[PDB]
Amino acid sequence: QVQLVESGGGVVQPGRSLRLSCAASGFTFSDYAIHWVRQAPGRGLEPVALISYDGNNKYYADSVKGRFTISRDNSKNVLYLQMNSLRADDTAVYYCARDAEGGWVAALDYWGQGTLVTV
Amino acid sequence: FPNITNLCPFGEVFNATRFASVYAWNRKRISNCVADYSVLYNSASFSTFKCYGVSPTKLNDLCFTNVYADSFVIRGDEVRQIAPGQTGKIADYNYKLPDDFTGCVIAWNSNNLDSKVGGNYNYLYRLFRKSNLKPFERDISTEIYQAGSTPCNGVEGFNCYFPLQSYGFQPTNGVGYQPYRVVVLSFELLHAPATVCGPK
Amino acid sequence: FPNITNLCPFGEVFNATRFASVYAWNRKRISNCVADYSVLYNSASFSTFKCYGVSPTKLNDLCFTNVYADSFVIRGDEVRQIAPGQTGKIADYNYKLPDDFTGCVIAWNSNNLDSKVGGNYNYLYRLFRKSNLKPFERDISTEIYQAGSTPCNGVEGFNCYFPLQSYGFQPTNGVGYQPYRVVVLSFELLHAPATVCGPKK
Amino acid sequence: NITNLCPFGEVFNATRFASVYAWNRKRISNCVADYSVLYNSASFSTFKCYGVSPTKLNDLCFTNVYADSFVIRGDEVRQIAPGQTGKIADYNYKLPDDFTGCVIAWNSNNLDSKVGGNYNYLYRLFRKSNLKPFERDISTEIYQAGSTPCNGVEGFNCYFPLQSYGFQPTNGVGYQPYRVVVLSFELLHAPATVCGPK
Amino acid sequence: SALTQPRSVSGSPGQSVTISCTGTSSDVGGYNYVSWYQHHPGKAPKVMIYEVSKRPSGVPDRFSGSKSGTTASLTISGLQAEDEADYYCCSYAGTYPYVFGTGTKVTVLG
Ligand SMILES: *[C@@H]1O[C@H](CO)[C@@H](O[C@@H]2O[C@H](CO)[C@@H](O[C@@H]3O[C@H](CO[C@H]4O[C@H](CO)[C@@H](O)[C@H](O)[C@@H]4O)[C@@H](O)[C@H](O[C@H]4O[C@H](CO)[C@@H](O)[C@H](O)[C@@H]4O)[C@@H]3O)[C@H](O)[C@H]2NC(C)=O)[C@H](O)[C@H]1NC(C)=O
Ligand SMILES: *[C@@H]1O[C@H](CO)[C@@H](O[C@@H]2O[C@H](CO)[C@@H](O)[C@H](O)[C@H]2NC(C)=O)[C@H](O)[C@H]1NC(C)=O
Ligand SMILES: *[C@@H]1O[C@H](CO)[C@@H](O)[C@H](O)[C@H]1NC(C)=O
Repeated sequence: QVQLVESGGGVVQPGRSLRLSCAASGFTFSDYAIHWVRQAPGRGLEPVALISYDGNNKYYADSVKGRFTISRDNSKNVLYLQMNSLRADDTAVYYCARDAEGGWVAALDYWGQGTLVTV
Repeated sequence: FPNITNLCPFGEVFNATRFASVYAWNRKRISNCVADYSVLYNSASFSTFKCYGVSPTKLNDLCFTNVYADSFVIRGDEVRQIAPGQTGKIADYNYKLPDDFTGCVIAWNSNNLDSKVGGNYNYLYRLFRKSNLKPFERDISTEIYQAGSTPCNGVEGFNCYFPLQSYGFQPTNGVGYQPYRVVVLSFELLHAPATVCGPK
Repeated sequence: FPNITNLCPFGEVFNATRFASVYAWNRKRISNCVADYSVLYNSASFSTFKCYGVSPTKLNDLCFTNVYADSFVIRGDEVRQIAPGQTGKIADYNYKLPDDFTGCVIAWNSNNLDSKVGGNYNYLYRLFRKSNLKPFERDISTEIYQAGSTPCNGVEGFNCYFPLQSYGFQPTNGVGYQPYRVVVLSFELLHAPATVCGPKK
Repeated sequence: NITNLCPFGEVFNATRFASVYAWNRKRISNCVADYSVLYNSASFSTFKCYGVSPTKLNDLCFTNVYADSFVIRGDEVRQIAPGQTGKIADYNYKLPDDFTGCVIAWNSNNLDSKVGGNYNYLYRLFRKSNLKPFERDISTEIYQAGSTPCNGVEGFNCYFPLQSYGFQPTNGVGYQPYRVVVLSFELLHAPATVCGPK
Repeated sequence: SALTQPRSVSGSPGQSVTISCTGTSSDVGGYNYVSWYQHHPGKAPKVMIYEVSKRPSGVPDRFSGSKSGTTASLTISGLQAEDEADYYCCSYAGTYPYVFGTGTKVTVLG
């Protein structure tokens, strides 16, 4: 029974930093990549970060790269996203979704509930 | 026939979580048990179930002795190279099959377990070797390759390449570049009593 | 071996930016040079390297007399048609090999460098012909083929079609429809003074 | 000599070609078919085949030949082909992903499309799911659209799954009637029966 | 470089509807790894079509997908009130960070 949850965050002043934690259960966590996707109010979805199974590889969107960091702790079965220098455009709902990997190629199988962050 | 009845451990060698890389292809010896190759042949998962020296349907009857299983993972396109009298990079520097081979080769796509978004770099294959491998020989040693007419002792400088190169398996890595799990069963019929074969 | 020093121009024929269509496969005669097939044998980029009548490893020791490189581009799944004694749509209408072929066939995928978005129509292959081609014979005529009683002439009527047709290669094609570049090296062990020879001494 | 001379005339000429949804199905076997006459005739607007080349049909044999005929709209004649999708390709007549036959389609504006309006050829428009290859459906039950369970009465969100084509002579070549017949060849385990004239 | 999508589409229940998704060479026009998701309001989006045409397990057969040239198309037959939710077009470019399309909410007349 795959299940992903995220602690999320609330209100943050511009230029500060924030921490988001996503936990997973029901499957071998250190076997599937993870995507962080964003949806601003009144706008379409857009990926914001991607971390591989072991955390060696990192990928960020060109519009967010250089200020967002992503890490994963397999032992505790958790993953973390650190945000720095938050700007008004960053207010949105974040999803920590799982990657099909070698199943439904280039598809995101299961998504968490998501958490809203406002500046 | 023999009176033994314990089932052979085909499941754990075929369902193994991790397959060894080609240059260190995993070798296992099976004996003193009762095998059932009918289930293996019936399953449609195996894309390739080639066999030389014995028809697959006839396996359940013939009684062999001291069978061997060699398992590894390779690139999908070059799966053809695993065959007697076949020459090529993998067939030469990694795994060579003898011409007088009497056994089966079962190859099936494993893109759903061995290919991953980051890029599975845990699988390596030898790329340079002085001479082609002899049949059924494993060359695990790897220090340095010299291709510059200079005593390149221990530095990976110019004309100094690491013998092992890593694969780049990814879920979207085309179709011919997808990983394939290959297991070859090698038999033998010696001047000695049998120890493992099908039931009767 | 005879005292001859040179490098056979395999590089140009293998790296040429232009490969003629099947119905006009481009033929080059190579002689008076020292070919080193190993260099292309170990390239490890050829998806298919099938040698008939000659062992690829032994090639370096062979000493031929004439070499003929015939290059073209074929659909993916039809590469198998290029072989002695084979029959189909290309092995009998566009490029027929002799039964006693004594050369090698090198075929490799070229999807990235040939196919383009929206399809590529610069490659044409013959689709209808009156009789099957003889071995090593090329036909460039574009006469209208009438597949019916009506003897038409120069008009593409109901039963008169253009002999050639375009492959239409695009990147979004599964293996079997992607463009494959093919080169055939037809050797000849004729009892004549050897001109092309392997590097031994 | 040659005898039998398979009755392709009855299935091609005919007089009351069936509608698309209740598409007919004629079976031909134990006979000597002659496809040369069909191929040479120029009245057939379309003759594109799948697999066997049209010219090489004579020098071949099959266990059975199924001729499935109907009448459709010209603009959608393309829908009768493997892998295609659409109203006819989903709810009326879907060819198998792999096909080993031929399709013939020709305009029949003169025969059909009365001046007032044919209104005699109906095609299914609503359905719950898709059709498997070579699957008929004479079902005539009101199709539920929303959540209200249609108690067999036409009404809001309750549609009759048959809409009349209503062919007319001046509808234009795009919307004019087109008589279509698809021939499928079955080379089953039984001995080959239909063959060329030789 | 988000793929272009129609803003909104409409159709009465029962009638088929189509949604388009346009890209470029290093997009749906290149690799054939397009996917279509749905994002119901206040709910976790779920995949509806993957690998251009294939479908997940449990999704109705009504949904269908196709890809011609550089444009993908998602066709839904027999709409229902349950389909009142936006659909999203995702493609895999050369890099791993995927490129999504744009919001496309389907409206059913009532
Ligand atoms: C068509 O065009 C392509 C690209 O222009 C050519 O590609 C190269 O062709 C040469 C032909 O000799 C190939 O042969 C050898 O490959 C070796 C592989 O090295 C790889 O790894 C090193 C690591 O640093 C890279 O630097 C290197 O670029 C390769 O990617 C090379 O190391 C060899 O270089 C040697 O050159 C001379 C003589 O061989 C030596 O004295 C040097 O010391 C050096 O060791 C040599 O290049 C080569 O592999 C091909 N590379 C690629 C990427 O294709 C084709 O040759 C050309 N023609 C044809 C028919 O394809
Ligand atoms: C349908 O009927 C017409 C008229 O009866 C047939 O027309 C034949 O056409 C061929 C070729 O033009 C002529 O050689 C025949 O003489 C015509 N028949 C007659 C009776 O004159 C037509 O062949 C019929 N349909 C089919 C499929 O045969
Ligand atoms: C491997 O697992 C599959 C899972 O269905 C099973 O069917 C198969 O039998 C297993 N392998 C062997 C050799 O039995």
